[PDB]
Amino acid sequence: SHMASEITSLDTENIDEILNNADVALVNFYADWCRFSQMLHPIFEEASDVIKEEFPNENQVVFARVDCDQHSDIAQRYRISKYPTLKLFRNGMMMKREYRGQRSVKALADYIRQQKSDPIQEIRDLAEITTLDRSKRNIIGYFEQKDSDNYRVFERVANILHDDCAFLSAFGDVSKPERYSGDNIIYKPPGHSAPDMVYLGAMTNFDVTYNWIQDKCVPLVREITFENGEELTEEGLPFLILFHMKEDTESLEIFQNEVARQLISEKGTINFLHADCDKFRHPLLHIQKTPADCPVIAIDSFRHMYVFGDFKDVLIPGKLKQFVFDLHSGKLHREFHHGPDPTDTAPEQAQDVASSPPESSFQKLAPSEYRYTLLRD
Ligand SMILES: [Cl-]
Repeated sequence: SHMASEITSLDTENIDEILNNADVALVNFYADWCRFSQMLHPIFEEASDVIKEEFPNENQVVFARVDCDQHSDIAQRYRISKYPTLKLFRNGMMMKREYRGQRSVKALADYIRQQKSDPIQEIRDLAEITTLDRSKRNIIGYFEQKDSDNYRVFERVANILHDDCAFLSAFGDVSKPERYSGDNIIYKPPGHSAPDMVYLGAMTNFDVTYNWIQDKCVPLVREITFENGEELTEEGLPFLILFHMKEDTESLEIFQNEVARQLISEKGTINFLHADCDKFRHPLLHIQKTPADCPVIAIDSFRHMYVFGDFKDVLIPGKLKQFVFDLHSGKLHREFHHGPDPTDTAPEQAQDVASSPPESSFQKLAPSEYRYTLLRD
């Protein structure tokens, strides 16, 4: 059973050339027998027509498809774990974020439109840097001229990483006070206690400039939102989460510092995250917490949820590390059923609870069997 399409089907021979030449490429990884791929097929067909009218130039937007049953080598090459999967490429480079939005013609076309727009904000006067929103990260390029090899590298990097960080540009007499060294790039971390970080590589070198900028864009503890929730679950690690009100920035700072202090050993075993408690009231209900109880630290193993004792305890050395260790050892699961493990210097005896710890809430944000063919479980 195959459904006809006018979109280019990739195989082992043509894939590298087609992906490398396309400034932007949207690639549908599908299987004939996936009912969700089947429903997406006509929508993907019409979206490519809408986009090719808006973007008809030689290589500016290219829709393509991969039959993952016939080309299992290609599917594994791009770590396809579900159908349908919509990957975005840029000059052959696979973007971290997949399209996970609504499956409609308008939504797909809008995504391309948004991706093709200019993400860099041009500053008009250097006093805008003083008024800069320091809740976010910011990367600022000071250039002599927009028509330069230096800017074209910056432009390319910004196109890749705009969803991760705000990119700002300054030109001419506006930027000349900051260009005694020539063109330069500056990273401004969140908060007013962190000093600037300057890029000392060659701004004509894409690989090096991208690598330095990308390194600044990825926080140690990422914020989980509805937008990135699926992607975060696909990293296959349990969640260690700080639930906090958006305004209370000191709990986050405290949390990030202790993760950096104690949990570097746990880099590839548990995912460090923080979450706006008012947007995540329903997950908090799984553990019977409300924004009133925040800051709240919890683990979600994608089978159960466990609560950290008290946020203050994160100051006590070793406690946070121990909380992670107790997950992997099954101690957290045991202490729910039987109370805290007695020791000789600290036990009255708690009631036994035969029923299970709270169910996972972030499993609900993982790629769903109700809209994908899932390959992993
Ligand atoms: Cl567990």
